[PDB]
Amino acid sequence: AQSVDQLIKARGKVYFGVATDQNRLTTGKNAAIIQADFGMVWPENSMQWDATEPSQGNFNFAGADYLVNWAQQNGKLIGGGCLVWHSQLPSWVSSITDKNTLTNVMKNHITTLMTRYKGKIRTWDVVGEAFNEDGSLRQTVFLNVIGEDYIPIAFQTARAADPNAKLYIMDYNLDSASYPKTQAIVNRVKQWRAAGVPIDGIGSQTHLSAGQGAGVLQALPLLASAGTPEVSILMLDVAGASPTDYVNVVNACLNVQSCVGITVMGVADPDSWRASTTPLLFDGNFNPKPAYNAIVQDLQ
Ligand SMILES: O=[N+]([O-])c1ccc2nn[nH]c2c1
Repeated sequence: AQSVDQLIKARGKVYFGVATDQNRLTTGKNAAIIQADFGMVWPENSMQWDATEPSQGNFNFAGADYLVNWAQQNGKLIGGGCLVWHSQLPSWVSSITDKNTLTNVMKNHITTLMTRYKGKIRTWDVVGEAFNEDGSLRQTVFLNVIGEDYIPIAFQTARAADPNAKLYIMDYNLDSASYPKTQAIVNRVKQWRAAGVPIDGIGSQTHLSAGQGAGVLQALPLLASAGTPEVSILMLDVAGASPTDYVNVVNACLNVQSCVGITVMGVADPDSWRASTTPLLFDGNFNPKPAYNAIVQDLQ
């Protein structure tokens, strides 16, 4: 019944974290497990663009406010995001075709969310899923209308709104060192940072199939070679939840000096987006699964 967050702090890392929101914190044993075992919380949905600005200039913070207040009262660090992510856009954003108009909408969205929680958020995921699988930039509304400067603009705008935040770019399928996407994000982040773009971290959205944990041992050092101050594992779940896959991911974290922590996608299996693959660390009784105990043994 040991706390993985307490144990990973003992190994010199910052946090073992989890995604949650108001609808989980108010039912079952989610809050008790988060209180005991995790040191950082993220809003699964309540800070996404469609949740917070469902119509232009009309903001909804009730869910995000609840999460931030709960975390502060319970001694937890807070991550927020995603500020710019095409798959969470409300419909009104995608029909804007003017560069100046979309730039202003994007900056206003960033600045409004970050100002409301200024000083309270350790990490912001500023841009997500900006890359195609071949390493090219994904042709989203932001790329199509603003161009590739939208990423520099988003990060500079975020730094100005809350300079004490750690600003991350995140993506998925960065789990293999030989995959073109993994190399591409490293090379682009190096170029952006040399030009003064304030990218503090790369966050790897780590949705794994069985047996893919071993690859992260080589991919994570490659991500860290971009020279960002931090890297992190985000949104972690593993089909089958095998102890071997989870332990390999934890050990990749421990092996990479700049990796500050790990965030898992959720608490209990039935609430996973792929519950049929039983991919989390607690079962539907809110009891720890073998993978949880394997992490504990590994961290000791
Ligand atoms: O790590 N996460 O579980 C997580 C969840 C939702 C997010 N939105 N932006 N970044 C996120 C990270």
